Amino acid sequence: TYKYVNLREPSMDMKSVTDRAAQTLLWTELIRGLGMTLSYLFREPATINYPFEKGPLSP
Amino acid sequence: MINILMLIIPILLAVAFLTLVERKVLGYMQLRKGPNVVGPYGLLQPIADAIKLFIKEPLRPATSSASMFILAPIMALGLALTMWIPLPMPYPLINMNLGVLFMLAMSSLAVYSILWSGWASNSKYALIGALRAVAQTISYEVTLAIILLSVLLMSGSFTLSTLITTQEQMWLILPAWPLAMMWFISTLAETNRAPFDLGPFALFFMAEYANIIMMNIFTAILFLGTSHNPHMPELYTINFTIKSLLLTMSFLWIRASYPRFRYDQLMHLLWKNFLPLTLALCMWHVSLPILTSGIP
Amino acid sequence: SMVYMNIMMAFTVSLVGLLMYRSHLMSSLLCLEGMMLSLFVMAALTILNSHFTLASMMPIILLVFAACEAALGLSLLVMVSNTYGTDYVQNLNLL
Amino acid sequence: NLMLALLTNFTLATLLVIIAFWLPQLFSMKFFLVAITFLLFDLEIALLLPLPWASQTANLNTMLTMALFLIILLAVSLAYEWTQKGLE
Amino acid sequence: MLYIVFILSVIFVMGFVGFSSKPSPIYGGLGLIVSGGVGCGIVLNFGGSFLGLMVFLIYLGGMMVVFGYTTAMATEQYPEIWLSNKAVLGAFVTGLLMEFFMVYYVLKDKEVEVVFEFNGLGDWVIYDTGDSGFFSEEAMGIAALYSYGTWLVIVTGWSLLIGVVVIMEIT
Amino acid sequence: AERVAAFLKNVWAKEPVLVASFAIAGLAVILPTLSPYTKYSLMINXXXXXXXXXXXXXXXXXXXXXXXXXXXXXXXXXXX
Amino acid sequence: ELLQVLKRGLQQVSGHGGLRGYLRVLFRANDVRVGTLVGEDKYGNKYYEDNKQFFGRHRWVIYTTEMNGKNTFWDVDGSMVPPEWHRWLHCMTDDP
Amino acid sequence: MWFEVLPGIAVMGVCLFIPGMATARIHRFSNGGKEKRVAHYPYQWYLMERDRRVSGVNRSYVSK
Amino acid sequence: EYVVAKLDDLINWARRSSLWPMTFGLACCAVEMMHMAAPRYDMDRFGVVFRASPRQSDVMIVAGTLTNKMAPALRKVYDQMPEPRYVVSMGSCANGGGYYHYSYSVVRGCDRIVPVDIYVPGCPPTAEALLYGILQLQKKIKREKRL
Amino acid sequence: VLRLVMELSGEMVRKCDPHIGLLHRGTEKLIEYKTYLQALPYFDRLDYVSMMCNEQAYSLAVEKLLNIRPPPRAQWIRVLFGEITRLLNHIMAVTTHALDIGAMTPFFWMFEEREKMFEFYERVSGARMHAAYVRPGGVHQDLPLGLMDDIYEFSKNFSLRIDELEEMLTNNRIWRNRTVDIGIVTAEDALNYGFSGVMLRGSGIQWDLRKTQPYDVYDQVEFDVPIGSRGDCYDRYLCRVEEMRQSIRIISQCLNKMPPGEI
Ligand SMILES: NC(=O)c1ccc[n+]([C@@H]2O[C@H](COP(=O)([O-])OP(=O)(O)OC[C@H]3O[C@@H](n4cnc5c(N)ncnc54)[C@H](OP(=O)(O)O)[C@@H]3O)[C@@H](O)[C@H]2O)c1
Ligand code: SF4
Repeated sequence: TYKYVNLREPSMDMKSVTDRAAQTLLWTELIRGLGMTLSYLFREPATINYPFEKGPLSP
Repeated sequence: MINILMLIIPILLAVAFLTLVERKVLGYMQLRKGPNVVGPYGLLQPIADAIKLFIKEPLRPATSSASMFILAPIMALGLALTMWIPLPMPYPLINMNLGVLFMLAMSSLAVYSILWSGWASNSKYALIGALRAVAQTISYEVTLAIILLSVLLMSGSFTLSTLITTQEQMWLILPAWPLAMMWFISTLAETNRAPFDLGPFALFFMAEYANIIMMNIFTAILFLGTSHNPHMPELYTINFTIKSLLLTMSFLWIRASYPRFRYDQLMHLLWKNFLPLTLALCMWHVSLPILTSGIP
Repeated sequence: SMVYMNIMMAFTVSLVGLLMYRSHLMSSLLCLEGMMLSLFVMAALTILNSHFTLASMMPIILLVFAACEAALGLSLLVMVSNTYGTDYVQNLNLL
Repeated sequence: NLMLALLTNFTLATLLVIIAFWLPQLFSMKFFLVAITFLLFDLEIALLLPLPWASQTANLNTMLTMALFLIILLAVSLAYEWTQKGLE
Repeated sequence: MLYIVFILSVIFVMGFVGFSSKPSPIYGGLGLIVSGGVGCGIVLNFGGSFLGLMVFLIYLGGMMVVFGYTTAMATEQYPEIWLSNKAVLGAFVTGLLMEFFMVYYVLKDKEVEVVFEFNGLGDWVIYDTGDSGFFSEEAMGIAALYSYGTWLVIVTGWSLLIGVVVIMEIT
Repeated sequence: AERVAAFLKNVWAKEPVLVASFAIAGLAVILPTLSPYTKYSLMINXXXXXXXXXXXXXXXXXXXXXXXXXXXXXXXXXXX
Repeated sequence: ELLQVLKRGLQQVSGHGGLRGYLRVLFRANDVRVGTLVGEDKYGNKYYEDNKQFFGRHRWVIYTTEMNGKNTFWDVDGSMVPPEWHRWLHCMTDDP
Repeated sequence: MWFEVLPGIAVMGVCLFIPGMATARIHRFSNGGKEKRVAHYPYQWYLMERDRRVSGVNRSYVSK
Repeated sequence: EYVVAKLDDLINWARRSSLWPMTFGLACCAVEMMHMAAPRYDMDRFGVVFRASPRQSDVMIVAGTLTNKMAPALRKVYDQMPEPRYVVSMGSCANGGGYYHYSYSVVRGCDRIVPVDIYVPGCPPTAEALLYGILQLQKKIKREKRL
Repeated sequence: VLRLVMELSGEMVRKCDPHIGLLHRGTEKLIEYKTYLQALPYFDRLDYVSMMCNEQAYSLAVEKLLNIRPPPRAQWIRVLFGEITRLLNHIMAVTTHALDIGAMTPFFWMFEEREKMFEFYERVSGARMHAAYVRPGGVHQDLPLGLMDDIYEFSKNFSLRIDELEEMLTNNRIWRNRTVDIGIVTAEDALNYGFSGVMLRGSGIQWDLRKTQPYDVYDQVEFDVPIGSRGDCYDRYLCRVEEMRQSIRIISQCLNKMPPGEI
């Protein structure tokens, strides 16, 4: 039922422009991209050791 | 003189054991597990790869152009190991008159390793693909020269031993705050796969992985150090190994997380985005020791 | 006296190497690099032995102007390979 | 000795090549402008090399006017590069 | 063994033998690596570490690297073997006999030459300097300076402005 | 404002790294002339003797004494 | 918190043998972990499972040393497990 | 878990730890004071030159 | 002698530890091939890496259907492979043509072009059954290289 | 896999002719000698990913010939599994696209989730992937009692799993530099080309198939169709991620509405 994708330029003046300009002068979104991968490292790996553990199956 | 042999064989082991850490850290970053079937925790695989790739694995020649193909690994492995010589690990192996000049030159001479390998194959598609990879290495050495010349301009001469004395209580990360971000990206130059990717295959990347450790230690001196302490060399070395390896994990982080930049846009990162920023900082770092007294 | 008998000899050998040709125009520009390299060493020895201190900057300036010619002349070589197929001394039109 | 440090690295590098070979038994003119810009910038960096080396003794009022001037023309060259550079 | 500069000077000319001879631009390109790298050592032996490493940074870290591009742009793929090439080996054999035959006469110190200057011993007078200075000395401790030579900085800047603009107008 | 307010916020929106290239390099030129702190750096730079000192033969001369601590000569004592 | 996790690792080594027990499990199997044992199998297979651990936790079906005449001590695959794989290893809940 | 990853770091805490210790411990054998001096500028070289002239003719670093 | 026989075990163990594959896509099988990378059935737990490296690679895994158009394409790749090489036919198409056996355009199961060492039988070759493309291959390396 | 003959004028591509059909298995002539029930698993093996989105198009086409409406419950299985394929198809549409570019992490992040997704296929049908399940007679076999609780439990955990991609790939400076402005096609020429999938739907044209022509119990299930602004790859990417977000709502409404009866 008609969703949209584009935001059509959210920046207007001073406060909404400089923070969008901040993620190009310095990075921040790279640190935000680092954050999701950091939490992904600390959670336990879901691995099955084949000759000893076996994958789930059906009847 | 046993020290040179104590900076080749355990150094090549660090390159060999890198392949495990690259597979295990990136592994845990991808929810899979590292090597385990090989040894106790896969620790017996770096020697297992050495027996596999060298002894029984042969080379089918594409053309073998007499002098080349055998000359390119000498420029690869040889120049990567000579970089270890002037490094200020407590008391360096024959301390240079100018440290960083030898560091910047042998890294810029390491460009030939990928150049001569481009000449090694007769096919035109290989050399055009090779020159594209040279273009990445050639461009980021301009920024590598600029950032170095602005860091040294703050404190110290070209000697690497004086770079320890300036970081007695304060790291060079904080005064060179935009340069700390800048140098970290510019180190990804010698085919690091994180920004963009292009004798036998085995020993060729043994030099490329060695350059990654080389830049990791070079960051750990120019930006890190904490103290020196001439009384105990042990307290510095334990502290240095933690600082260097924390930056080694970060090169395994950028490769894991981020896709290729598009070659053209990677060349648009330089000249258009990086070079206007670094030269403005280079202008700024000229004025700083003149504005406030500090010319050692 | 001792060293100058070799580096002057290397200059005269490169002087022959420039004017002698085997159709390749790339090799002449490569020898122009060697000519400036031989001039670099010959200037370095004269300034470093007789402690000038002021004249030490001069071969550094000479090194800059070495690369000025060995790039702008090299760019013209590319223009020959744009108009013609491959760079050759034999491939000419001027009378 | 520096030659003792160099030769030992190169001889063991060539020794690995001996193991690598003997032991087993069974176009585009646009990229040229990159090399041109690189070489021309190297010399400006080479002129800007003695900055943390000559500033220790020499007068600062004479140097600062000249030191920035080299970086200015290094950016002015890039200002000419911005107007139609290339697709690459 | 006793000589330092004289042994390296022979290898320096040996590189230039491959320039008088024309063994294809690829093998001739290898000459600038051999003679250039040894050419640093000749400068380094008398002193001045900065000026010796300038060849490493510019000639070996730029000049021949850019010359590596143009070899791929024109006259590329395969270099022809110099053993098969006519007169190229003839220029190589005559080139070495102008140097190697001379070295035999340099033995027993003094030698006759085309110029009036003689060879000499080149072992005790090889350095040609005693103590001279002390701190920040050796002539190239303070080598390059923006002070005094203010005029030379401007004109170098002018030519490097020309280089970027002109090559853009050519291509 | 015609271009002071207009052609500044547009530069923040369209390539804000170009703002840093003119501002930081601009402050590198203007600030050294304005600050009254550059005079101290020139004083110690001339005071630091790299070469050996030379003694002059005095015949009725002022502001010169023996090598021991005495109220004579320059001898910079700017902030200890 | 860190002392409690270290004590759990030391108790795990003490559970399955000891100095010779845990070292034999680390070399033959991928990972060593302690749990409740089922035991009963033709040609002495351990099949020590029942633990909660993680996802799909019918863990550790340790292969018997020489099942028929292969001497499976250093090298062993999924060739073992006689008619019990459908319950104790994969699909069903109850022990065979 | 980290009983697998950290042994990969601990092995690097030996091999990469060697060059720092090997360069430091070697001065015990080369010198009777665990120190080697670097010239940098001709003044410090002349001090090393007269140190070989005094007492110990062959040795560079010696007391008195 | 006994010393030579134990040395030949070490050469065999070098391949038994690590196998670097050039996995051919061109199949519905290719998704199940990508399920080796999937953490649940981990394969980087072995000495196997998804870096591929076409010229360097040892064990090319031919996954699924081979048409007459791709028939000369796969053969020239196999010739460029280093001498210690193995071929794993993954899926019923790669074995003898599961479907499309009686079709005009499909080659009847890899062996007519390139010799196969280990056959993986299943259409969707389950990541359970696909770990016999590694472990059974590693088990099969005895070779008995005497002289 | 693909030939792709490139004509490079200098650096930019001028004439890109994809010399495709390198996998012509010959499904066209081979089905002619098979019956309708016999030719069913061929259309599973048409695409690599779709299993219940495939066969769905075939079984309904046989139903249109036979004039037979499938039972009410079977249609609700057809949507529940039809949308779980729509979830499965857009995993590969993002991950292998990221794998072709050079992104290492987001491929593995979804493939553990994807291996948990095939557990639903395994418990409902004997095969891992290609399941002969959607048949001309509606649905072959009923859902087991264990699965219906596990579908909700997965969708509860999928909420954060889809949020992983938008906190990683969409906000990147690299992606907004790369994927933005490649082949901007919004024109009425795209109608003449007739992509219909994500090209027309993800740029300009509002038209889709799910809303206009109902196939198996639609209009009852709520939908949000994402439509972009420009014809670039990035707008075509974001609409697919928004399709992935607006698919759990269909799954949850399928969980709420299950009429008990014949299969
Ligand atoms: N063009 C010619 O060279 C030429 C000319 C005139 C006549 N011929 C005749 O034609 C034949 C051509 O064969 P070829 O020379 O091409 O063969 P070949 O390349 O020398 O290969 C011989 C193979 O046979 C096996 N073999 C040979 N003798 C064996 C033994 N006593 N026990 C076990 N295995 C043995 C070897 O396997 P293992 O390594 O496992 O033992 C080896 O792989 C020859 O027999 C020759 O008499 C040839
Ligand atoms: S064996 Fe099955 S899954 Fe594999 S390519 Fe053939 S039809 Fe597709």
